[PDB]
Amino acid sequence: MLTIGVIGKSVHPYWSQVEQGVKAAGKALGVDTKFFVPQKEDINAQLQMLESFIAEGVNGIAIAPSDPTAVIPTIKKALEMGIPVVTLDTDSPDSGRYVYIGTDNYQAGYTAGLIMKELLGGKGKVVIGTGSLTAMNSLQRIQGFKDAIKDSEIEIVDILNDEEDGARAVSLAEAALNAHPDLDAFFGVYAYNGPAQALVVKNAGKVGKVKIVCFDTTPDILQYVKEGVIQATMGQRPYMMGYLSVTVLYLMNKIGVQNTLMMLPKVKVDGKVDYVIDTGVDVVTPENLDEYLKKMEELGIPIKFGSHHHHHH
Ligand SMILES: OC[C@H]1O[C@@H](O)[C@H](O)[C@@H](O)[C@@H]1O
Repeated sequence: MLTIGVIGKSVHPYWSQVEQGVKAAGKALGVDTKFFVPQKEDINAQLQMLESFIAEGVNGIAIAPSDPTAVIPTIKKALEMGIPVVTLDTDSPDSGRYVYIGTDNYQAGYTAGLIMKELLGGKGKVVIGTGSLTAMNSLQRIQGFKDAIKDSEIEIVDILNDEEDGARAVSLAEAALNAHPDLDAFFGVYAYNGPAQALVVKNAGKVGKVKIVCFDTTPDILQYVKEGVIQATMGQRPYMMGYLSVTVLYLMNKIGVQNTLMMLPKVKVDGKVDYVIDTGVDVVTPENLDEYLKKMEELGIPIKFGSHHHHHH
């Protein structure tokens, strides 16, 4: 059979959720799969694995580039070798990759900022925590958030980059609350940030006093949402990113690139035709959590939190 390789950005449970989609699609379509993440943000590790996949003669590659520019030459080389390439989770739109499969990161951040604006009444101080200052998804989320709060009196008083290191996400957030005792809110951009901010807020006895709006729906985040430490999180569909990345690359092998692209959503921004699978976003709050868990279970998306139903056939 064919082999399809997938490269993500860090060891976080988020990437395990992606990997479970990769595995599921591998079984469903009968294709071997390979998955790699470095421990934290590490463009050279990604680049090295990319080169390995090409040298192994894989039939397709999906990559979540920590730096959109740095990966362009190696993606070009894969394409020259006849290896189709797609991105997932975060993009490199000038690379030659055929499809981006992931969240509308700009719109998700914009939604987060509208939520923050309402939560704070259009006023107060926010600290941002993120794990990249180069990955487009982070840049887009932060820009969306800023654009959405622009008209209000809200001020961003720090943007802190942990480079996808959870210990560092914790220490930076802790330092921020100590530096800013009048902090009104944290915004968490990557999966590490919400729960790190939640831990710090809870440790400081500021639950509900310092609001948290964040990203993702890993079990640690969901538990803080349940407890009311996190008021809202922008849930992605990592399982679907992994699953549909394998599916697209599989099709590009079986029916070809052109035929596959004709099946997908086509977009055209600034006159440039491109192909994008929006895996969607779910705003998750304490008030809609049970409904969220219901939604994911019925969508067939595994969530290792809360109750589960089994139908006996
Ligand atoms: O930090 C863990 C992960 O957080 C997610 O929110 C992002 O989409 C990923 O790009 C990142 O690697």
